[PDB]
Amino acid sequence: SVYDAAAQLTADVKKDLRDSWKVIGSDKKGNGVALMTTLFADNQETIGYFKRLGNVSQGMANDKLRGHSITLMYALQNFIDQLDNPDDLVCVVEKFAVNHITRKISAAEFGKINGPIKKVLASKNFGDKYANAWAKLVAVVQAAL
Amino acid sequence: SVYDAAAQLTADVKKDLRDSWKVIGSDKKGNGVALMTTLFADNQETIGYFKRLGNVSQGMANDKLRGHSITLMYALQNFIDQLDNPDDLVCVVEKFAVNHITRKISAAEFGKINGPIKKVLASKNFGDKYANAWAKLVAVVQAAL
Ligand code: HEM
Ligand code: HEM
Repeated sequence: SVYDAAAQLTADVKKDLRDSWKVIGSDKKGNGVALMTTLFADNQETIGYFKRLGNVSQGMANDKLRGHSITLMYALQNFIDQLDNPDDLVCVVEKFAVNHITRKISAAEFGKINGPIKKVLASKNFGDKYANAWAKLVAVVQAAL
Repeated sequence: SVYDAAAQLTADVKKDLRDSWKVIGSDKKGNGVALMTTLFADNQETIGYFKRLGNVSQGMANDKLRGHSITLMYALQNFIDQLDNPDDLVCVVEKFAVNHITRKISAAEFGKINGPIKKVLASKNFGDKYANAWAKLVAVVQAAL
């Protein structure tokens, strides 16, 4: 359940999320686009969900992809900002889940973002310990799907 | 169309938006809920689009309303962050409008948020000068609806 999953965000997981987000969230456009391109590269099967975006291979030059990527980074910002209060984090995660549920994105499909996060982190000198902290946060969202 | 409306965001307008946001955006949950409850109070007919939120009369105590209210504030954060780059502003505004168009929210209906914005700014002592600035940002969104 979402409440049980939120409980897995221990003190050090919260800290590692904050420390890494201080860097990653610094360049929402570049890292947001990097994330999406990585997902599309590593999991081509997911492109079908993004038909509205047009030619995703254009990367930064695709205005729709750019607008989506930037926006995705503000949902992450939201989640980091709610870490202090589990009640607030859970209501924001359930709110975020509505549209994803409507699109038929299952927990397993959503979990495909972990690879792309790990790669983006690694590109900023954040290793496994950080990739695992983020996988925990992503697991809160999966619990809601 | 959106580019033209973005052209009204002059340097003075942008400055007033950033200064007021510095205060309003510092309590996303408090101000986001005050926005929503003011909208419902002043334009009861807008509740029609929020059946999913349930008992909106509970205000902050309603988890779904709280969830939606905090999230709303990240859309404004996004917009404020893109003020210096019209190309990014426009792509984030068009991305934002997609679900609103789907919900059949017209520019006229979207404009009902202006009163609530003006009352929230005034509660923090931001006068007409500031409400006009905000009305110009809402107009960019209206141009995309
Ligand atoms: C870190 C994980 C993710 C975050 C933070 C995220 C965030 C967002 C946000 C903020 C929106 C815009 C509001 C909305 O319409 O719900 C959105 C839209 C969307 N999301 Fe997610 N997303 C993530 C992962 C995914 C994954 C893995 C998929 C599919 C496999 C997906 C599918 C979609 C689609 C198809 C849209 C609409 C795109 C458009 O047409 O503009 N998302 N996402
Ligand atoms: C400054 C103005 C506004 C901002 C920044 C804002 C922002 C947002 C955001 C970020 C979402 C979540 C993502 C999505 O589903 O699109 C959302 C959802 C929604 N918005 Fe807007 N919104 C604004 C005004 C309005 C107005 C005036 C209406 C209708 C009169 C409206 C109707 C909706 C509805 C019905 C939802 C989905 C609610 C739910 O079931 O969770 N929005 N809005």
